Amino acid sequence: MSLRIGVIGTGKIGKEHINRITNKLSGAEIVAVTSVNQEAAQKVVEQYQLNATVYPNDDSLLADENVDAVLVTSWGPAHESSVLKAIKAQKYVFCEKPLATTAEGCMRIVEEEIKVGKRLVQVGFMRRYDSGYVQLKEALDNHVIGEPLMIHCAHRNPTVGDNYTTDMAVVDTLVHEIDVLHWLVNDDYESVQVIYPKKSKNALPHLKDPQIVVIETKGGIVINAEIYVNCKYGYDIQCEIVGEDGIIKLPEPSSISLRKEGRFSTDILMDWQRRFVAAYDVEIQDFIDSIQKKGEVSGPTAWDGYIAAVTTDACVKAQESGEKEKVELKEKPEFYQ
Amino acid sequence: MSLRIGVIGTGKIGKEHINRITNKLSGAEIVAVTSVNQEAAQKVVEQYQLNATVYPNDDSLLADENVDAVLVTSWGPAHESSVLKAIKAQKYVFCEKPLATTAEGCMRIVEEEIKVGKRLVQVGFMRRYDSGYVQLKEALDNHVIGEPLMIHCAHRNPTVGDNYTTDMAVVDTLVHEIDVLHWLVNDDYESVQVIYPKKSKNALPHLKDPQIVVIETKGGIVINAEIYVNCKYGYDIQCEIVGEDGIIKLPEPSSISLRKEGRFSTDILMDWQRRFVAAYDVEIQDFIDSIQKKGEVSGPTAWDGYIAAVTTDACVKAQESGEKEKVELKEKPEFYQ
Amino acid sequence: MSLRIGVIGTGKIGKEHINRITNKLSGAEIVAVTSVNQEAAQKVVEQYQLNATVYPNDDSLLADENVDAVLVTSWGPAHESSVLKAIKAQKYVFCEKPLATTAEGCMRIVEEEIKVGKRLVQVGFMRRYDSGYVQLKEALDNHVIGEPLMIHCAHRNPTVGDNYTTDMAVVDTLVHEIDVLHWLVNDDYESVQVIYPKKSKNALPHLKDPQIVVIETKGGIVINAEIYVNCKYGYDIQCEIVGEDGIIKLPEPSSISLRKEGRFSTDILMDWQRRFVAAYDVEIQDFIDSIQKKGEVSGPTAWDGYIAAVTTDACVKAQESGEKEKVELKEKPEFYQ
Amino acid sequence: MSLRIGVIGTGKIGKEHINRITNKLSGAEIVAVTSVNQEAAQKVVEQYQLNATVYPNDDSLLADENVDAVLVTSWGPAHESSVLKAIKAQKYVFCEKPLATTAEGCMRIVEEEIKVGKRLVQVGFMRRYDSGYVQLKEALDNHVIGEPLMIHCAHRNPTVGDNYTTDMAVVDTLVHEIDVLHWLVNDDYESVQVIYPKKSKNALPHLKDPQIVVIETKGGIVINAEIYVNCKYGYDIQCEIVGEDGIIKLPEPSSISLRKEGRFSTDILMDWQRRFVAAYDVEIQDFIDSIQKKGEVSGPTAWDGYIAAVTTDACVKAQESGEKEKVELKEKPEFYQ
Repeated sequence: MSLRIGVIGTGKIGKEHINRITNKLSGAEIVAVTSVNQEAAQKVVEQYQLNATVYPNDDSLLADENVDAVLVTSWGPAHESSVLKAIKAQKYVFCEKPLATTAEGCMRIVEEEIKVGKRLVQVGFMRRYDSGYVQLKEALDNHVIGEPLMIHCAHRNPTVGDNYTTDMAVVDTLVHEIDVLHWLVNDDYESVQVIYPKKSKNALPHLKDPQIVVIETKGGIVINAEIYVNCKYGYDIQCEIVGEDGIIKLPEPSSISLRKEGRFSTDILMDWQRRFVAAYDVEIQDFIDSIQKKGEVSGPTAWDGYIAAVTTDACVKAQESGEKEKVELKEKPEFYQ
Repeated sequence: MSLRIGVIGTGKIGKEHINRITNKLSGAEIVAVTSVNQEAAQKVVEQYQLNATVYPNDDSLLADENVDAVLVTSWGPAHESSVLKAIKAQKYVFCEKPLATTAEGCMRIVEEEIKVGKRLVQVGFMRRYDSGYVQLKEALDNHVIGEPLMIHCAHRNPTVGDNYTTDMAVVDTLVHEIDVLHWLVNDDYESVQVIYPKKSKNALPHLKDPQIVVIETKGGIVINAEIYVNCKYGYDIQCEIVGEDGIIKLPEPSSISLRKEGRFSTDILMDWQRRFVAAYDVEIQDFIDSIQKKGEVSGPTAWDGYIAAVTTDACVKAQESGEKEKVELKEKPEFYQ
Repeated sequence: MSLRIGVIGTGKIGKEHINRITNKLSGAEIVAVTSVNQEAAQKVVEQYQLNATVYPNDDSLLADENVDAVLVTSWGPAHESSVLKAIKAQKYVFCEKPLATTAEGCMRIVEEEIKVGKRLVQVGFMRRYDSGYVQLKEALDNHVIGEPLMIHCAHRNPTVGDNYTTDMAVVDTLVHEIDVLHWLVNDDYESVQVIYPKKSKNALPHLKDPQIVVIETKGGIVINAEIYVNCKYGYDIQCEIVGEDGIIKLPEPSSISLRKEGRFSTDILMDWQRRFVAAYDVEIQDFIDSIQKKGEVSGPTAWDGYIAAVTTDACVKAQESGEKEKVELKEKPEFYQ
Repeated sequence: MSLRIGVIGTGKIGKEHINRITNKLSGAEIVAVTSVNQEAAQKVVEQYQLNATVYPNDDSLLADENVDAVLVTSWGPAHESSVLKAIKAQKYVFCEKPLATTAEGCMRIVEEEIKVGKRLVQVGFMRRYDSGYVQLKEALDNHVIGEPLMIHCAHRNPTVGDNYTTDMAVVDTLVHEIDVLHWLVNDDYESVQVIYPKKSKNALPHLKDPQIVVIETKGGIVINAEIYVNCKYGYDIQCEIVGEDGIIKLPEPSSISLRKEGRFSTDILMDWQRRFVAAYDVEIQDFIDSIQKKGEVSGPTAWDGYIAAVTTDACVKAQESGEKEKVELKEKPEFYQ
């Protein structure tokens, strides 16, 4: 029968997930919601015609014996608390980024999870479920190119609003590269360095954009990540892995080609939300399927959330200092292997 | 609540659909099955853990007041009969190719449907739901290239078994091109001609392969379709539309690129079943969603099935005669516009 | 020492060749010119600072003991006469298209050449010297794709002037495809059929454009050639050869790529003169080098000119008749093998 | 009449140039040669059938009143001396890399040239004449992408012999990137940093390979250059320039495409000598044409040679130190603007 899901936080992202589970995916139902604004949570229940109980807070929601699993989609700084509560209630949890606002916060979650003795926590890094990244991973695991030596990647966005700050380039943007790369090559980060090219005319005065982030893994892989969030031409994710004997590269999103007015061309997406639409569906379906069939979650773990937190911290530190900063990671427990 | 679906025919294709609806898609449930082999239908119910009643035939299944819609996935020549029965029972029907074995059979269905006064019948031509074809259609509807003048397409397959005959190149293979093209350019076929290049070493002696089929629409669009089912290199669908002012082309299925041993390359699929995996999901979801929200089906119609039957007939006739054969189509009723 | 070259016809094409030999290529010098307009020939001698004698006609030029070889670049219908005279004077001749205005004219030249006992005549079909076509030829000769079965090609041009007529699509345009294809696959044409799609808005009322020409070779290769001289988007040569075990395709002319304003694109040439600029240089250098080192010419022969004349004739006949027309070719002499 | 050329150094590179001028290009003749091995110089004169005087040294060659210009193609450390002598003899000089073994050596040449008051010296950096780089330059000059902010490039080679050392990655290899990039974006280098990924299994123990070189220009452009001379898959030059509003990228060398055995592919060159074959021809023709028409040389200057020497020095220093090193360049004289 259905995985009974409770949703913590019914803003934009919560609603997207509620719609996804209710109208797109298989094997789950939203049976409980809670939001800080009780009125909005009730509106979401009518909007999506749910047979769902509205709770005033996450504690009461998690005490519902008929809730099997929860989605944490609230205000970012509020995530860690709900994730901890869900773990103590021994219920599966899918948490949108971030897992916690600090490495210490991530560690707290890690510790409680290791206690429980099974995987409850899945973090919403959806790139691992994208078909392009799955293909790169399969090629690497089959040794198509030999040992990875270097990674060249770019995260580009047409324009950002006035609220977007320099730190957000790593904390909100490069965080996705940070999660997916160590997964692809199975190696931990060791150091980071940030280099600023001349500033783009497309960037607001307070914002350092573009940026280059150079990351070295413990095994000696060197990653050059370009971040340019005011590139104007489109939203563009590029990733090239250079191995000893060959090179693999992420594909462009599928597009018909056009020959017109002296150009041969394909489309470039303009909206970041459209780049990984398929991956959001697959990641939640995997959450549901893995729980139903295996009794624990797969996909990005609480430890992956910890790695992201420590690495983003080091990047923001390197943004400020201009020197090479250490990424200091605890040893990966056997629990997460 | 759920669209309650009955499945007529529980062979490979039926089971794929039962799995799709039960484990992948949203808003429907299999509540009834029937197969010629009663024992196999019961096995399918256990296999997929369905809360479903097993019926000895389609009449009794269609008389189940709690069946809202049916899938017809039985032996091809058996389709027409079930489709007719479902229409008379005023229940929605998704029918796998073919709709009927003859144009006359398709017309019978058309006539009964026009009576009912609403769209009950959806035919399983899944290409219309493929994202590449959706993009081509959107470009055409927005007049990106002006009037379509010519279409160059290819349907290639690595190898076929000894059962595959010359007629099957049009009846089983080109039928997909036949459905999607008139849809893309909104024009009816008028004539066809078949040309045989020298025979491939990869083809069995009884089989004429490759083949070229030249189709002219009533508006004067000329289509050159290459069929080569023993091409050895892969399964490959290519489609290029040449308009007055530009040219649009279907993309390759997404693949990472590789630089290795003196070649820069991407993958070509080997299995025809994998080419349109996404489209099968989307087509059935559309069947469900369109019924639930609109009270009738969208997607390929009984008339589209009729167009396919008449056109394939003319192609097989041209295969035999070697001359240009007329495609004689009745006028498209307002019902299907 | 230098190949001493005389030029017959000092219009645009002659001047291009005179410049090429004088200022670009190695091992030849223009030592004689003749034109119908004596005044223009003298102007060309000053313009290019030649140490060259001006003759009133081709007879006197060919009687110059210090002329080793000639270029025939006069008015098309005037070519055959000069080519014949040069052969009788046993001097090497490079002839711009056409070799003669009729198949009979080509045969006259063929007969006289076979007498001489060595290759004097090279015809200006420059595609054979284009690096893309050289690569296709090398792949075929090395059996990369097995037996050629089908060829899909296109010859597209942005727009043509009011003087361009329906026959010119084959006589002036497809003539290049006609020469290069039988060379690539080493097979003779057997029949042709012309099909007219709906007429482009970009074409003048007197002109049938676009056109499709279907050609079958004696070995059973089927060629679908699209001609569209008012395609507006660019000048575009496309050629795809489908073999038993694989497919090879001519590359796009080299262009940097651009990501800008939501498109990823490369350039398409607009001018037909630029498509094969390199090939003109290579073809004349080969004329010079082959003579100097081998004492006879290589490259397209008088027989290749004959094949073109017979085939273009059959195409124009098929343009008019609408039926499949025979290409009736004499047996290729051992001389041209 | 012909540019009369003397060649200093008749080894492999000299002979290639002698062949090029004698048998490929227009408007020049080799009229003098000198080599350390007098016997080999005489052999080269017979080999290429030159009407050329053999001199025992460069002084006597440069004193030949009938030598207009010289090629310096001797042992690298011997270049500077001949270049200086040629300048004092006020004769045009094409010098193969390097112009001199030190920045000081380059400056000596610069000083003497500024005296003469006109451009005599052209340095053999052939990339500037490659059609791909010409296109990138044209796009930049026309502001297609706005201000350049970042450059991502790679110089890859299949394998190197045991003589190839770590310093040679910058001195023999990246020197080409070093010359072409400041030319493309019209900005001077300011600092460099070298980063070593884990060592490739394909590299000999004494060799650090691959390498990443990060270069910042004075205007704030950041260049990430990957050097990998044991990449095994091919010889590969990649160059992507990221501007404020768009991105331009160097094309792949032209290749037919192949669909075969489940892959769609194009060729990658294996030999570094073939990558820029066209550019060598064009660069020498430009040397000849520019002298004949303009009375001075164009193309890469003695100052460009100086920039290369200073930058390569800083790179080798950064290879050793592991820190960011300053590129200290004198002010570009008006003479070279």
